[PDB]
Amino acid sequence: LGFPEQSLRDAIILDLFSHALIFCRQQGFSPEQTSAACAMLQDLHKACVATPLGNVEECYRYFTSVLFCHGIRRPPFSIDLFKEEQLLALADYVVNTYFRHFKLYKYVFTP
Amino acid sequence: PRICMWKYLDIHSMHRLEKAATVEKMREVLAELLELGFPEQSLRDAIILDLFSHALIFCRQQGFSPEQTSAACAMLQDLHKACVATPLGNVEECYRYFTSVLFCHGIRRPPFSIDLFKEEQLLALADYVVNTYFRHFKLYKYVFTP
Amino acid sequence: TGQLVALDLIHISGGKNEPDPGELKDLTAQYFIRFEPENVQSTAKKQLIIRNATHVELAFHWQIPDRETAFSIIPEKGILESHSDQEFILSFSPYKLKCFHSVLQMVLEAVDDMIVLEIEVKGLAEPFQVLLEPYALIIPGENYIGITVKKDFKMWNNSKSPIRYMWGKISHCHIIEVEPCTGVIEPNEVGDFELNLTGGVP
Amino acid sequence: PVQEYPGALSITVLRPFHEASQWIMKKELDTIVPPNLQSRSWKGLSIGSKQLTNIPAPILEGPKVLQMR
Repeated sequence: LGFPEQSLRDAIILDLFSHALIFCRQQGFSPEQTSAACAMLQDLHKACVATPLGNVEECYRYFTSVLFCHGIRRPPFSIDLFKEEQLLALADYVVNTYFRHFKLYKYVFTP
Repeated sequence: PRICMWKYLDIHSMHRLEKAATVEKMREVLAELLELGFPEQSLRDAIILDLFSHALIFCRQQGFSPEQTSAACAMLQDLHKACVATPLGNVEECYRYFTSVLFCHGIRRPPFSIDLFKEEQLLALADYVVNTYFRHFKLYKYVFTP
Repeated sequence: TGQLVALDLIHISGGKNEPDPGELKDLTAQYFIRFEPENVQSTAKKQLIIRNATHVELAFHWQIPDRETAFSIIPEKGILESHSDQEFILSFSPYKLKCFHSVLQMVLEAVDDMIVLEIEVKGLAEPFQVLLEPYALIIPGENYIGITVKKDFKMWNNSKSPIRYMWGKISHCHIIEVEPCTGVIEPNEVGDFELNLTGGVP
Repeated sequence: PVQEYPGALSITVLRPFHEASQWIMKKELDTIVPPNLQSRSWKGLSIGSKQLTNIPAPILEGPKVLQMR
């Protein structure tokens, strides 16, 4: 990303990933589960900003599918990386701004 | 920093919101009260309506007294206006501004304040507040600031 | 005669590695040394074998500098001999509960024809395998005020973890004490603790 | 034996319990995954008195609630 002062979109993305790093720094995801959920947030950001039309439900289902791909043990398509308390918590994540702030990010990152 | 009770929503509008037990009807009532247009024509009004609606939903989830309802709604509206009053980055000034505004409601000394509230609920807010919006401050900044 | 360097390696289980490395250095199929439950003191001991086919008097560079703390390689120095079997001892001592991973790069500078060889090492640490017997101790009978009663209970750590530990009691009147307050178990060592109850409340 | 009462004997019973709702069920199979595909770390419908062969409950090594009497 460029400097946050020159582009507000990069500032928003950097704030999102900064609150990504600062939060998960306790209860504990290993760096593996870490990069997992981290790419989860990035990938659903890209999927939500892929079209200017509203796609809240479709992106929700996509996130939950990839969630159970990271919560269920079935190689080479899913890995038992997160725990059940953790996986319900991950479900709790993307629900609980990226589909209500979905309009904010939609206004910002849809040309 | 003043008492924001029955400032934007009175007892009648709150009772209307209370009779609306469902999310959608309550969203409709809030849109009617806030004089906001249809969410499908402007994204700013939709964002404001969603914010207030979910706010009322979780406030349902915990449970308190009505004067608290109006105080919290009016304080939310005032601090949103303060955050969007200027385009420059103004996180800490709104931070300290409403820090001062708390004491005008959390500690009993009239007429500048009144003891409507409890310490646990306060700290709950300190919590939820510094958790969300000043993290998402740029999101509302990009939308509601020139 | 002119000679090249070919990576001929053997696992602890005797599994050979493909000549002219095609499976040994494939990004998808980088050999992944994952470990079974390993504790924090007895390192994950695995043996890898490296085969030589030349008499060249040359050195080697093990890059990851050498790894400290969580990984130990034996030996760390010495120029091998022609047709000699260079065994490498891999020791993995995790420092936390989270599963650790390390990447080992064997730099070879005899010359796609041939490139540096990469090792993936991963090992998991059990959080705690400490078991108490009995997990609940009760003093049957009526103890008068100023009367103390002590009972012995046995704790074992069925793991390779001589981790130091502390014993904290939730007692508002210093009724119940335990000795020793602090102790150091040994791997798979079982320890006897004495709990003393000096209560007098009705 | 009671350290103070002569001849009296106090009897104590310990029993693990459920940390949560007793009505929360547990499936017959904890996992349905092939015993090898896991990543390693009838008699008739006799509604009569068929003995419920209580498999000796897995020894709860430090269960979180012990019921006491």
